[PDB]
Amino acid sequence: TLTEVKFENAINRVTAKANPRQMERVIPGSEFAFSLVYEVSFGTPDEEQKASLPSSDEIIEDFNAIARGLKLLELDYLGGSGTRGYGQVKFSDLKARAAVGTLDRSLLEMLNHELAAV
RNA sequence: ACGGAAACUUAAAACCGUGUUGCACUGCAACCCGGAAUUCUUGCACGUCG
Repeated sequence: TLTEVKFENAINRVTAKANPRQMERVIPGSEFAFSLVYEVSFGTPDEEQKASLPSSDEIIEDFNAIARGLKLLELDYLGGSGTRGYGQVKFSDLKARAAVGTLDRSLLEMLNHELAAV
């Protein structure tokens, strides 16, 4: 059926009366693909620092921000019905890939080193 | 029988022919459909044997 009807209940301690609730979730094995693109991020600045191209050292900071972005996200939620247990996810098979660009060989394999640190 | 009396300033001819209101321009940048609710409280596998 691809989507459960997971129930719930309310109990008010004035009278212990039952009030139901239904929280339809995803199936807990539903795997999704997951893509995102980074870039060499060449600045279009309002600020006076005109044509400030990020080099690899500014790039390699961001993969830790990719790491600690999703490392806590695996630990934390995604969805609603907050703080009752829904949405423990596990990001798997993370890989960066120079789709288009002139990235050097040494860099990209070290950019995946942050991706396994989660 | 007045230097008198008669007479068109008249006939035709195109202000026409060549010519783009055209070329450069992201309806774009930022935001979680997110927060708090017990599937619960009453309930014995048993009456029945000349």
